[PDB]
Amino acid sequence: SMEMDEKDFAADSWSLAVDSSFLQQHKKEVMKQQDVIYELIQTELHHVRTLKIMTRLFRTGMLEELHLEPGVVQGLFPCVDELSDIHTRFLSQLLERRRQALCPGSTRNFVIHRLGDLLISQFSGPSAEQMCKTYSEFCSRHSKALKLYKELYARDKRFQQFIRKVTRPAVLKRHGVQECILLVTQRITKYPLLISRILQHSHGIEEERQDLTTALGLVKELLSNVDEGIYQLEKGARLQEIYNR
Amino acid sequence: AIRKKLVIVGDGACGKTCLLIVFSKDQFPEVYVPTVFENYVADIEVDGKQVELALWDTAGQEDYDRLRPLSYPDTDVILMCFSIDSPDSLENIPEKWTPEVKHFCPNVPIILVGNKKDLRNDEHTRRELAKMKQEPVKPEEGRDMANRIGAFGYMECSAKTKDGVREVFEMATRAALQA
Ligand SMILES: CNC(=O)c1cn(C)c2ccccc12
Ligand SMILES: CNC(=O)c1cn(C)c2ccccc12
Ligand SMILES: CNC(=O)c1cn(C)c2ccccc12
Ligand SMILES: CNC(=O)c1cn(C)c2ccccc12
Repeated sequence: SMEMDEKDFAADSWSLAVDSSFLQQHKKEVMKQQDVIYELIQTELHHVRTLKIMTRLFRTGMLEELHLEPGVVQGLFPCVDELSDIHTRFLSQLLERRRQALCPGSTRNFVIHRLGDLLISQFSGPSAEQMCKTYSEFCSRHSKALKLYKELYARDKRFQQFIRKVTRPAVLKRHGVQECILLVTQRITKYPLLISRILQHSHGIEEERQDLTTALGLVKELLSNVDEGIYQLEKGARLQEIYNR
Repeated sequence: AIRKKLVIVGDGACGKTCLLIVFSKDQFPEVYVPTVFENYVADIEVDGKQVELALWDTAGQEDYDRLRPLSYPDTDVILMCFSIDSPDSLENIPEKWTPEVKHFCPNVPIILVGNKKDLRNDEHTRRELAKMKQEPVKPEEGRDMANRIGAFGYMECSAKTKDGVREVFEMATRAALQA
C-alpha cells in the first residue's frame, strides 16, 4: 500500500481516525455506522495489498529469478491480474467517496452517507459478472495451486531458498503463498457480514437503508453463483474421474 | 519455531470471530469490536516448545458448501465452537460440523469449546431461553458432547472477560504438536 492510504487507515476505528473535536459533533448512531464503513475500506485496502504481494513480490520475483517450467507460475497464482484489477478499481471508488467527503482544511475528518449506491454498482451488471467469472475460476484452481506450491517447495532447492528470502521480513509474517491464496478466497464471504452491520446503523435515511438492502441481496446472489460454479481441478485427474462426478 | 495451522468452526452465533480477535490482541476491544477477522500468526510457547500458530475463521462461509472446505487444507488443529447461551448451537455439532471436519481433516484433533461461559449465570439469558423451553448449556452436557464426537478434549472460555482464552490456544498448540 501507499503511505497516504496506510496513514489514513492506521487507526483501529473511524472514531480514533478523526479529530476528537470532529467526533464530538456526531451522534452515536452515525459513529457506529462510520466505524463499520471504515472497517470495510480498511480491510479492502489490506486485500488489495495481499494481491500486490502475490503479483509483485511472488509471481514477478519467480519469473525474474527462477527457472520454472512454463505454466508453473500461472498454476501457483491463477487469475491474480484479473483479481488485482477488480479490487484496485473497487478500492479506488471507495477512497474517492471518502476523499470527496473530507472537510475543507482536513485530510482525516469525513462522513460517508451514500455507500449503498457504490455497493449496488460494484455487485451488479458487468462488474458482478466479472467478479463471478474470476472467483469461480480462482476458487476452482485453489487446491491445485496449493499442491503445486507444496511440491516445488519440497523438491526444488532454489524455489525453497527464494520463498525463505522474500518471506523473511516481519511484515510478510501473515502473507506466505498459501496464506495469500486463502485470504483471497475468504475475502468474498466477508462482504455480507460487513454490509449487514453497516445496514443495521443506516436506518436514518430511508433511501440509504433501501440501497444497502439491495446491495446485500446482490452480494448474496454473487456468492451463491460462485459457490455453485466451483469444482476443484486436479492435476492428472482422468476424464473418467470427472464425468463420474 | 515450527508453523502449525488452526481453523475455528461452528455456527454463526457461536462467538468464533470474537474469540480469535480477543486472543490475537490479548484484549477485548474497548472502542470498536471488529466485524471480521482476516488471519494472524501467533507466537506461542507451550511446554517449552515454540510454535508459530496461524489462525483462521470460517465466519461468512456457513451457507457456501463449496467455498467453506477451501479453509481446511493442511489444518493441524480444529477448534469446534458452540455458545453456552445457545443449546441450538450445541445440537448442530454432532451431525453437521463433526462429519464435515472428519471428512476434510481426517485424524486432525478437535477441541470442543464452549464460548460465552460468562452467560451461564446471566439473568437476562436465562429468561430469554426459558421462553423457548431452554436453559444455558451445563458443563456436563458440553463434556458428554465432546466425548461422543471423539474430541481430543473439552474446554470453556469467555471472550468478554478473557478467562480461559489463553488456555484454549495453548492446548490447541499442544494438540497440533502431537503425532
Ligand atoms: C452472465 N453470467 C453471470 O454469471 C452473471 C451476470 N450477472 C449480472 C451476475 C451477477 C451475479 C453473479 C453472476 C452474474
Ligand atoms: C450492536 N453490536 C453489533 O451488532 C455487532 C458487534 N459486532 C462485533 C458485530 C459483528 C457482526 C454483526 C453485528 C455486530
Ligand atoms: C460440504 N461437505 C462435503 O462436501 C462432503 C462431501 N462428502 C463426501 C462428505 C462426507 C461427510 C461430510 C461432508 C462431506
Ligand atoms: C450418540 N453416540 C454416543 O456415543 C454418545 C451419546 N451420548 C449422550 C454420549 C455421551 C458420552 C459419550 C458418548 C455418547
